[PDB]
Amino acid sequence: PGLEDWEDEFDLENAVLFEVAWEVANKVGGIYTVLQTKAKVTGDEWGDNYFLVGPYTEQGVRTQVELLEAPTPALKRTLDSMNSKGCKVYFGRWLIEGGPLVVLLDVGASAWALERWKGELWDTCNIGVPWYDREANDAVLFGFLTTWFLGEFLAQSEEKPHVVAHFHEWLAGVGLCLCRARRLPVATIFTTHATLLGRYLCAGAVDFYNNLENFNVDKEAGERQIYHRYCMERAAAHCAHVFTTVSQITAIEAQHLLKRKPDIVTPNGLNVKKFSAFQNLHAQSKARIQEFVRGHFYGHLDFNLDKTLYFFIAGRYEFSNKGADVFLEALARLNYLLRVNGSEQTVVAFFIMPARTNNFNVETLKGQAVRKQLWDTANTVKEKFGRKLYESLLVGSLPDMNKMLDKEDFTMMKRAIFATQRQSFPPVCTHNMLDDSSDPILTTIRRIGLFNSSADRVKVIFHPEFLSSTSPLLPVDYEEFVRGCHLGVFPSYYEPWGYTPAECTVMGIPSISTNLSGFGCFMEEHIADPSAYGIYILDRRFRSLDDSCSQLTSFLYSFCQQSRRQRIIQRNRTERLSDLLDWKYLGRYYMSARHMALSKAFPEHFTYEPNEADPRPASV
Amino acid sequence: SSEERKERWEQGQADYMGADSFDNIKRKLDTYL
Repeated sequence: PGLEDWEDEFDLENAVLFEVAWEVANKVGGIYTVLQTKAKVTGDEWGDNYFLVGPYTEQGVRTQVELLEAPTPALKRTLDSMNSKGCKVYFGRWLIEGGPLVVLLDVGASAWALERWKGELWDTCNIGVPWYDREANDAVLFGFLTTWFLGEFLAQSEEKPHVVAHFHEWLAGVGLCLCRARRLPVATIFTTHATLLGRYLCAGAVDFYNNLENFNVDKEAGERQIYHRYCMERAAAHCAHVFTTVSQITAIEAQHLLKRKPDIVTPNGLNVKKFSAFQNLHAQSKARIQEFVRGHFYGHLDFNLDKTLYFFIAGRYEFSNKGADVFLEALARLNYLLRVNGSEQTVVAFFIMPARTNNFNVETLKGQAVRKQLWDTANTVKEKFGRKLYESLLVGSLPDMNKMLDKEDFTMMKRAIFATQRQSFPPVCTHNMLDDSSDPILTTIRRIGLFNSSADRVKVIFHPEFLSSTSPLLPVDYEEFVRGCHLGVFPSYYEPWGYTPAECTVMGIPSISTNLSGFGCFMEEHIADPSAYGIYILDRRFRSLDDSCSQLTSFLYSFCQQSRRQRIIQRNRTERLSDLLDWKYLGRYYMSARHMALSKAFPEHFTYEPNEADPRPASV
Repeated sequence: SSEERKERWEQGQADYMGADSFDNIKRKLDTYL
């Protein structure tokens, strides 16, 4: 279909791309996966003129970096000069699927220059850094080292090429600022994955999205003691040839806080081939989830398990940002609706959000052991009965059904039956809270009245620990457990890009997102009638909290009212949607941004035609 | 005054309402672009 070599045929000639980022070969957050996945297509486009510049860490170097020798004489001269001038620079390959060249700069070996460099910055942009930050100073050192490397690389080159530099956060924006200060012949791009003030303002300050025009960013930046970081990010965004954000909602947020509209929006992608390695995996995972809920709810298995539906929400334990409270309120409302209308449906909701626990509680392990004992006893009696049936049927006689069971069988089954006696109700949490009084999820569960009662049509299971294949009572990793659920609910409030909903959608699982997140906006823009494809977009930007809860309840109830055929058709449509999130399609925006930067910095040699052409027409 | 402003920046007492506001930074940075 639409591949990289579609219409962007550009005269790259002698051009060098430097992918500057603080998080290459050094796992910290989420852009690490972005760069690691994008390296393959970037190297396919640029060949060997692609370098990733990052800080030097011992752990990362010994784990995933293979040190080599500089392949070009100019690079070797640059490395030798910088190493002899009082620095420490390493070169190698990043042991990832693309195998790109990596330049690693040790910021701990250049403290002596800090007192000088900190002055020079002030003599250039009137930006000062407090001595006690301990994280911005690393950014200053990294930026000065990157500018030094770029200048030396341009000086040592026999024929000077057109250099394109791409900085990825405020941690790397000082290098861009200094590149523009020294008037180096480079083309600068700046990408923001989340505006700095956004996460500060979402928590504490009220109505962040309804006061984007009433925010005096100087005041909030200064009062929170992050004024220098805000100035760094805004200066980096201001003096860049091309400015970019990873989502539309981030584009509005940056246009109102960084005072610059992005020239282009480049969404985050991923490699879908590895995820694709969908009904066989779904069936197996659903069977295992059925076994787990059989074990957990032992002694209370009075509801049909062929009419039960498995919802889930996953991610970091952010109660408001991940929208767990809205999910809980909607679950209570859906429980009331299911009880009132006299339905046979049951809904088991899972909350996989890490918290501060110690171990499992006794009830959960007890239930798993009870289920294992019953399964073993049933298999033993079944095998014995099958052998007896075969033997009695080989002689041409109908089995006397009142003698296939004997004394030890009845003993085993009586012990098994005695095992499943319980007077209490299943717990809503599978672990032991260290802060059970101050936990918000459990507090809301208690407030709204979901105690896994027999009359309740909605059961809730809160599983703090991450899902691991070696766990005693969920011996399965995250992906295979998710493949067996029916729906994923991510009603995010503050979310520049949703990695978890995108991963869920790639696996072929219907999902609920919002228009306050990057993934939700992307899917809303690229699909007509997304609900037919299994994506439910919750209008959370133009609605109140109660209206959002009501709409979520409507979505959940309408999902519960589908037939099995409708659910199958919806899940097939969701499955045929993964190619929209691959770097084979989402990597074209990066190409367009680089072309814009090249044409802006060197208009004599390059010219750009603003082709912004880049899908799912169905129903509506 | 100049160097004193840099010192105040170093100790963490910035004049985000007055001289240290981003207007000065932007008007100085606009010369390089």
